[PDB]
Amino acid sequence: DRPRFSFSIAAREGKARTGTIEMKRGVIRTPAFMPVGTAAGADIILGNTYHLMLRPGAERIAKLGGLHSFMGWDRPILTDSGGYQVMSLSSLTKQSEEGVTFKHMLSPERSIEIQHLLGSDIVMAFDECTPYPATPSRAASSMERSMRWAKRSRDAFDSRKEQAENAALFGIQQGSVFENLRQQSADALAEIGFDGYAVGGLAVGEGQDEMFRVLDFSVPMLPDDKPHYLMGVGKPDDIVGAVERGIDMFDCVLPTRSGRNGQAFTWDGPINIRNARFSEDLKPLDSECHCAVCQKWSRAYIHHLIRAGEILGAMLMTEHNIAFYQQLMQKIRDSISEGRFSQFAQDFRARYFARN
Amino acid sequence: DRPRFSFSIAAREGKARTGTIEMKRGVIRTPAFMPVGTAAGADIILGNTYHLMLRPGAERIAKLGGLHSFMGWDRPILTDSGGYQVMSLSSLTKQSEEGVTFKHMLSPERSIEIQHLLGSDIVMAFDECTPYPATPSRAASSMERSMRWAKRSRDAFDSRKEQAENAALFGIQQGSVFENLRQQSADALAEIGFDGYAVGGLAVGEGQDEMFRVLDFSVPMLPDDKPHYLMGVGKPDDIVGAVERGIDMFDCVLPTRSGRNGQAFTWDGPINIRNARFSEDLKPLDSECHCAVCQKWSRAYIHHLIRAGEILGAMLMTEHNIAFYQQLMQKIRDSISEGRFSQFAQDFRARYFARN
Ligand SMILES: CNc1nc2c(CCNCC3CCCCC3)c3nc(N)[nH]c(=O)c3cc2[nH]1
Ligand SMILES: CNc1nc2c(CCNCC3CCCCC3)c3nc(N)[nH]c(=O)c3cc2[nH]1
Ligand SMILES: [Cl-]
Ligand SMILES: [Cl-]
Ligand SMILES: [Zn+2]
Ligand SMILES: [Zn+2]
Repeated sequence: DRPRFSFSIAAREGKARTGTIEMKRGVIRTPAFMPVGTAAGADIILGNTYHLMLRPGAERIAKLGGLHSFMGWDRPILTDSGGYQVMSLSSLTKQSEEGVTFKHMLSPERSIEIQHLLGSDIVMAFDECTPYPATPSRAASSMERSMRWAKRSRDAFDSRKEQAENAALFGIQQGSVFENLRQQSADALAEIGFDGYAVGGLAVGEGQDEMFRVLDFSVPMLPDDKPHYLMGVGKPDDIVGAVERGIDMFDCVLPTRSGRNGQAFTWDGPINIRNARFSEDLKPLDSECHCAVCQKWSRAYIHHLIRAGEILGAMLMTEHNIAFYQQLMQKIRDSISEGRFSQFAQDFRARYFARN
Repeated sequence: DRPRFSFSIAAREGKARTGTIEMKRGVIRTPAFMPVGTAAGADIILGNTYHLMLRPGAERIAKLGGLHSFMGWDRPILTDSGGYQVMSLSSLTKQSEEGVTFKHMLSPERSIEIQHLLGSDIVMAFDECTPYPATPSRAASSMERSMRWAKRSRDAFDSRKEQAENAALFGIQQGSVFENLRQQSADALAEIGFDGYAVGGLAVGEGQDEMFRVLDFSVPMLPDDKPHYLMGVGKPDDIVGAVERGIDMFDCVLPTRSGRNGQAFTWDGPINIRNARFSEDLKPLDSECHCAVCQKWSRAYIHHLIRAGEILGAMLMTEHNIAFYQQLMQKIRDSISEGRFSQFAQDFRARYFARN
């Protein structure tokens, strides 16, 4: 019988690690890419707390048996805490020390309760994703509030027996791009104690060079023996560089969003399949990809379907993109385990950026 | 080695028949539902001559290896002759005895050549689908032109060795709702000689009662020993009643169109899955359906996906609808073979129209 939560590192190369998270509903191989569940293999998928709390509502999801039953997925599910999406998507918001009001209220306690009603396995603390750019004062005030909310999240989670005994709780580091604030945030989170630690507040417009610079000093501040989750990242090259900096877990809408917008990921970089240059291209989307789409259909046919407005085209693109992301993660895990990840990262970038 | 074309009737009940068409690329069980190939099991799929001749063009499809290679489908493909869709979809049309000009030209010879370049297995004669309603004079003139075009189609097909030796050609009966014109058309087509015979000019706004009345006298005019194809039909109850009147083959965009618009077919009638009454319905789309969607997901989840704008929702609906149509055809074939089709049709209508 698997434990509630146990992270084991099987191999390391530089700052990169590969290993497993064991939870009651399954094993998660790391570094992991965690796709959105409504996309269409992955070891864990993401639910959408913000959407679900509005439609059909968390109480209704619980009445229907929880998100595992609802979605037909019996393996682990991660949910975000909802505030990032409230601040990005809601029409109007009112923030206070209690939480955020929007047009519904979200507080640390209500976020944890919603995630309990959804039945997710990995629960995120309720935080504030500081906008970018931020002044040091504003980043500090925001981070300090997030740390108070992290403690409230911890307490709310621990009060719900079924959740405390069967799920896991991750804290989210904030502090914008400021090393001293990232350190204070890491210290506060470690004092509270979490099952895993996310790097929040990145992929918010700062660009890859700055994101990597912040990761360079921020990831080592987190406990080494627990998973490190970079929220909202990212493109394939973002993922590779983040793994080189000690990240174990990723989520991003990009493979699914790109698939619905004509973009396919390949080892030679992204391609826009709608472009006329693919109308007679008999090669698969990627000539090394092992996915079911690339085993059967050509770029020319997928181009044709997309240009015709056929939903099948976008679904084939999405299936390929999700599978490409999983193959990327598998190659990352294998190369770290074999001590050739540095070489893999160099080879990957040389080919991905050549765009051949 | 299968023949170019051989239709065998295994069992009959009233006017209904069940049997098989053998062709080089496979066996087609009849009565057959023939879905569009770009939809997502069927024994034959439809290509889209009208679309393909415009994008990417028939010559380009041939350069890519033909429609079987292009679509990844090695079994039989039927193509229509393109004029029905030209008259329904084209912005402007100019008709003459030579053919139709539109904004490209289509004639019997060019239609057959396009279908040859696409590589389809069942080729339709190039006809004129008479608008409804039509006066007797207009229906007669139109039918007479279609019969001259049927002879030109026959000759063009016979001139192309690869096509004549490996594909089959169906003639299309016209004559609107007029028994004498339907008879003249059947006589003309039988004198030319075709591998199968379609009933054209129906499902054009006349409604089911009138369509069935025309089928009552029109199907017996066709050769009994060859397949009978009702073009563009239809809803499940249309199909059942048409089989009761001697039809062997059907095509319709309805299962695919309905799937992209929130409508699912069930043995209790169609349902609009977007309706709020399905938001908490844990039953599958249909509680007897054996499709992969109904084995795994609830109405509530599919409702959720569709309402969220997720492409996955429409694809699950389409997969279910296509599978439902195939299960309908299987039940039809089994019931005719077992001598219980009359009872099946009665039971089907009682439950389908009760809408429970
Ligand atoms: C895209 N950039 C980005 N995303 C961040 C996210 C959200 C991660 N993705 C969530 C999924 C989105 C699709 C639906 C399901 C949930 C962040 N979330 C939190 N709580 N805090 C961040 O600082 C935080 C920071 C993030 N940066
Ligand atoms: C919907 N009603 C209807 N359709 C008819 C059709 C078209 C059948 N469906 C073709 C497919 C449509 C989707 C794309 C692939 C081809 C008819 N075609 C011809 N040639 N003649 C008819 O009298 C004729 C009559 C028809 N009546
Ligand atoms: Cl969320
Ligand atoms: Cl057509
Ligand atoms: Zn692929
Ligand atoms: Zn089904």
